[PDB]
Amino acid sequence: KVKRCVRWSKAPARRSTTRALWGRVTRPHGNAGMMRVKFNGASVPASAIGRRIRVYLYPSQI
Amino acid sequence: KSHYICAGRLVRILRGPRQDRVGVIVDIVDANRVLVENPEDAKMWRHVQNLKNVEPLKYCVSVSRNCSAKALKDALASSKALEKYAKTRTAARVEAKKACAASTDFERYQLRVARRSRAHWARKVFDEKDAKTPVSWHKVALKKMQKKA
Amino acid sequence: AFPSRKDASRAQRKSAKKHRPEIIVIDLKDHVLGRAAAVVAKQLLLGKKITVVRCEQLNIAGTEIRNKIKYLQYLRKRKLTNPTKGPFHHRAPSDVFVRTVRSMLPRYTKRGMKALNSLVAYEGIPPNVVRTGGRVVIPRAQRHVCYRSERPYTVLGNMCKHVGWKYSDVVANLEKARVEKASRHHEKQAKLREAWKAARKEALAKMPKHNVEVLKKFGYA
Amino acid sequence: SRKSPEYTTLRKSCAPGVIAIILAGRFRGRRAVILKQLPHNGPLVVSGPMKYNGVPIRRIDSRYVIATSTKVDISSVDTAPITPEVFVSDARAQLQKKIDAALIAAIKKDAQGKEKAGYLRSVFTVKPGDAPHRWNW
Amino acid sequence: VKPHLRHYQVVGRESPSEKNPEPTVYKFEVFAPNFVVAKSRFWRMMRVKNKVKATHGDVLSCKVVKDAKLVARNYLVDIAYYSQRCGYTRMVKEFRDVSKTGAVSQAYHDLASRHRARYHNIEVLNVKSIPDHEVKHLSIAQYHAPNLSFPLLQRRIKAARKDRAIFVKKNTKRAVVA
RNA sequence: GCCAGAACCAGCCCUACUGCAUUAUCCUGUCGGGGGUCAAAAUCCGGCGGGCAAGAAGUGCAAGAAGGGUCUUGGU
RNA sequence: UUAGGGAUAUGUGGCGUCAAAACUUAUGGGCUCAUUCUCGAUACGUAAAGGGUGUUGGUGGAUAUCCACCGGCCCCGAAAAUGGAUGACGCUUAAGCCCAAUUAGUGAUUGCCCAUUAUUCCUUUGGUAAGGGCGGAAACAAAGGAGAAAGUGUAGCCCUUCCGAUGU
RNA sequence: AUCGAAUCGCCACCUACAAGACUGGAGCUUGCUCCCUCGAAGGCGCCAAGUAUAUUCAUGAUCACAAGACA
Ligand SMILES: NC[C@@H]1O[C@H](O[C@H]2[C@@H](O)[C@H](O[C@@H]3[C@@H](O)[C@H](N)C[C@H](N)[C@H]3O[C@H]3O[C@H](CO)[C@@H](O)[C@H](O)[C@H]3N)O[C@@H]2CO)[C@H](N)[C@@H](O)[C@@H]1O
Ligand SMILES: [Mg+2]
Ligand SMILES: [Mg+2]
Repeated sequence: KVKRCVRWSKAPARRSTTRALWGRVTRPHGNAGMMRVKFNGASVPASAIGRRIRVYLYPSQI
Repeated sequence: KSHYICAGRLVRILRGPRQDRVGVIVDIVDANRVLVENPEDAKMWRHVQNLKNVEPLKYCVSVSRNCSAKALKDALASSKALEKYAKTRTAARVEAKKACAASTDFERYQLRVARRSRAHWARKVFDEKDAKTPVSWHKVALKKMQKKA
Repeated sequence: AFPSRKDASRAQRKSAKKHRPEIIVIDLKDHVLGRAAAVVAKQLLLGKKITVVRCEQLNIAGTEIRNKIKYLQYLRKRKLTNPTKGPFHHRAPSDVFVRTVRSMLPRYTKRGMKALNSLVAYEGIPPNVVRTGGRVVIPRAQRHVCYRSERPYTVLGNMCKHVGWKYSDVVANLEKARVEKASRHHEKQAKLREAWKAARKEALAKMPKHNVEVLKKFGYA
Repeated sequence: SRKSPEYTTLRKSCAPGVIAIILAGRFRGRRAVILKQLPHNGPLVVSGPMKYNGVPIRRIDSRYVIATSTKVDISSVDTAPITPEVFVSDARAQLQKKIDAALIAAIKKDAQGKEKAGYLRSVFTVKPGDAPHRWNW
Repeated sequence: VKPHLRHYQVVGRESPSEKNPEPTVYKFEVFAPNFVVAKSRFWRMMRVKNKVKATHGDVLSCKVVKDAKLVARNYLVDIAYYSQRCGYTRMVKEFRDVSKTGAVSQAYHDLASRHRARYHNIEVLNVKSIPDHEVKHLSIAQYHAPNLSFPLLQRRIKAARKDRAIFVKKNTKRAVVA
C-alpha cells in the first residue's frame, strides 16, 4: 500500500509504495573493505540480505 | 622474449612501498632475492628485493656483481638506460597514474573535455570517410539498398 | 519457461521495453574447478546473477585416471532401499559445476535456493550467450597461476565423458562450428576496427592543442 | 567568543570562492560556488550561478558539500543576510541578478577562467567503476 | 623478510660469593626473537656447562649486535639439533644470505622443514661468512658464477591490493565485479 | 508529549604528531695474503690510520597537553 | 565461569565456500604427488614389526664416481559385511605438513573474526553496606511546578557513593 | 488495466581465438644485441552534437526512494 512518506502534503508526486530504511556506517569490518552499519532505531530486515543498499557521500568531511 | 636476472638488469618494483620505481640489480643473493640500487632515486638505496616483486626490463648496464656504489652511477650514466626507459610507453603509463592518483576534480574535468573532444572529432572523421567507403552498418545496408531500390 | 499470456499482455498494455538483467557471464576455460566454484558461490549469494559458460573446459588437478575414480567412488553411493530416492549423479560438466557450487551454498534454506537458481551454467557457448557482451574471467583461479605447470591436470569434459555424459561429441561440433563462425565475423570489421583507430589517430591535430597536452599528461594519446 | 556571530567552526576547505559539489537536495551533483557563511555558525550560502548550472542563491550546510581545491577568488557583494531566506519575490529576484552578474564578472577575470565556467556547468555523478574514496578534490 | 631472529651478546656471571669472591664472567652469542628468550638461553647454558643458576645469577649485559653492510655472503651455520631417536645430531649447513642473523633464520626454517626440529631443540654454533672458494655444496656454489643470468619463469604476478579484482574481462584489464 | 538534519558544550572511547639512551663481531682508509677472471672488481683473512652507517637501526625505554566517534552517555 | 541491556577489547579456536574474518594476505622459507573406503589435514581422541634405485637433507669413509649409516615427507606392509564421510564441497603456485611473519631489508607499537569473560557506560536488585538532608531559609493569590515520613520491609523518607548477583 | 512500486552502464569498436617454460618482429654471441607498432589501457558515457563571451533553470525554500528513469 501507499503509506505516508515525507513531503506527503508538500510534494504529492513522491507518494509511492516505495519505502526506505536509514543507517550510518559505524566502523570497517575486516581487511577486505566491508563496512559495519547500524540502521536508525531498528535493524535492517533480513529480506534485504543480498539486495541493493545505497551508501551516500554525505555527511561530508572533505 | 623474457629478460634475465643478471647484474645490471634494470627491474621495476611491482607492489612494495615503491610500486613503480626502477632499480639496477647489483648482486644476486640466491634463487629468490637480489640487491637493487638506483643512485638517481632517493628511495632506491641498496636494499634487498624478493624476485616475486621485481619486473625485469629490456635494459642492462654493463656493471659487475657487487659493484662499488660509485661505478654504478657511472654505469647507468654511460648506458643512458634511465632515459631510454623514460621514453617507453610502459613508463608513460606509470607517470600517467601518478597524475590520476593526484588529480583534483577540476583536472578530472579537463580530462573529460579532452576525451570528449577527441571522441567528437574521431566520429565526424569516421562520418566523412564512411560516406566515401561504405564500411559501417548504416552504410553497408544503404549501399546494398540503393543499388536495387 | 516461455512467458504466459498474462505476462505477455502486460508487456503490451504497458509497452515494456526488452529488458535484460545485469548478468555476469564467466568463461570457465582453464579454471580450477573448486576455486572458481567458491568465487561463484560467494557472488551468487551476494545477489549477482551469473551465467557460467564452457564447463567442459574446467580443470581438476591430478591425473585423469585419478579424478575419474573419484567420480566412480561418488557413483558407488546410492540409497540401497530405493535408489530413486538416492543421490542423483549428474554427469554433465555443466551439472558437475552446479553441484560443486551448490555444495558451497546454504542449500536447505530459501536464501541458498535463490542463489542456486541465479546460476545457469551452460557448456560450450550457446547462441543466446554469444553476442550479449564480453565474457569475464576469474584471474585468481585460472590454472596458469594456480597449478604448477609440471603437474598433470584433468579437463572436466574428458573425465565426464568416460563416466556417462553422452553429449561430448555434440558439444565438440557445436564449438568447432562457433570458432569457425566467430573467426569469419572477426576478419570482417577488421576494416572497421582499423577504420576507427585510423580516425582516432586522425582526430589528433584536428582537435585543439590545449586539450592534447592534457590528453598526454594522463597518457591517453 | 562562541556566542559571537563571527564564531565559525566550518572547515578550512569551505572558504568563499571554493567551487562545491551539492551531493543532496534538489540540485545534487551540480557545481555551485560558495559565497559566504551565515552568522551564528549558520549554513553555507551557495549560488551556482544560475546562468551556468541552474543553482540559485540557496542555503546548504557544510556536511552536504564536497569543497574542492578550485577557487575563483570572489570579492563580491555580501548583502545576503539571514533574512532574505525567511517566510520568486522581486527582492530575491533582484538580489539574485546583482550577485549573479558579479560572479561572471569574477569568473572571467580569473586565469583559466573560461575553463572554470565550463567546470561549473558539468554534473558530478558516480560512474559504475570509480572510487570517490581514493580521489583528491 | 628482515629476519625473525636477532643476534644477542649476553654477558653474565655467577655472583660475588664468599666462597668465590670474584667469579668468572661469560660471553654468549645467541640468536633469539627478543632478549627475554636470549637471557634464558644464556642461563640454560650456564646451568648445563658451569653449574650456575639464574637465581644465583647476574646478567651483566644483553645487547643486540648490529649486522653489517648488506652483501651476499656464504655462511656456515654450524648447527645442532635434538630428536628423540638419534639425539643431538650436528650438521654444518652452508647458506647464502645478505646478513648473519638472516642466515641463522634460514637455518631455523630448514631445520624445521627437512628435519622437523623446533626452536628449543636447536643450538647454533659459529656463524661465519666464508669466501666463495670454500663453499663445498654445488647448490650454494652455483651462485658464485660471475655471469648467472636466469629468467623469472612461471610467475604469480598478483595485483597490488588496491586494484585487485574478482571478475576481469578475459582479454582486458577491466573489472566487471570488484 | 511525533519524525529527521546539522550545530555546540561536557564526558568517554579511537587514531595522527616523538624524545632519551645504545652501536664496535660495526663503518671507512690504504699496504699485505687470498681468490676468481679474458684481464680484476668482489666474497675472505690480517697489519694501524681514522671514525657519526646517523625516516641511520625494524634495539631498550618512551611522559609527544589534537583529527574522528558518541542512534558508543548527558546537556542546550 | 553466569542480574537486565549497549559500546570497545580479548580469550579458546579460527580467516576458500557453507560461515563472521587474509574480497584465496606477504613485497616469507622449505617439504610433499597418493589409480576404486579413493594422499593429507583442529590436541584429548580409539595400527605395528619390517621394506622402497620415490624424493629431500645429514654423517663418516674412500678413488667427478662409489661405500656404510641416520633423519623428513611419500609409498608398501594395510582384508569385512545398508551408500559414506579431514563436518560437506573441494584443495595439489594448497585450502596439505614443519617453521615464521603482519602489510614487509621502509625507516620500529596493536593484520581481524567471533563470548553470558575483561574494561567502561545505563537500569534493576540485595548488602556485615558506607555517607549526607529532614528546627519547612526568605519570598511567592487567581485571571516556574510539586515533594520532603527520624525511616527493617511500600507506589521504597529523599539524594549521593561502593560491592555482589547463575545453581539441584 | 489493475500497477504505485525494489533495480540505476550504454555499444552493428567489448561481445573471435589460443598462450603463460610466453604471446610484436628478427639476429646469434642463446643471453644479449637490434627494429617500430616500444609490447601495462575494447571504445564510449559522466549536461553546448563540443571546448567556444550561449539562451531557460529559483518559491521543490537546509538531508529525506532520484519528486527523474527512451541513454
Ligand atoms: N513481533 C510482533 C510485531 O512487532 C511489531 O514491532 C516490531 C518492529 O516493527 C518493531 O520495531 C520498531 C519499529 O517499528 C520502529 N521503526 C522503531 C522502533 N524503535 C522499533 O522498536 C524497537 O525499538 C524500541 C526500543 O525500546 C522498542 O519499543 C521495541 O520493543 C523494539 N522492537 O519492534 C518489533 C520487533 O520485534 C509490531 N508491534 C507488530 O508488527 C507486531 O506486534
Ligand atoms: Mg563448565
Ligand atoms: Mg529448589
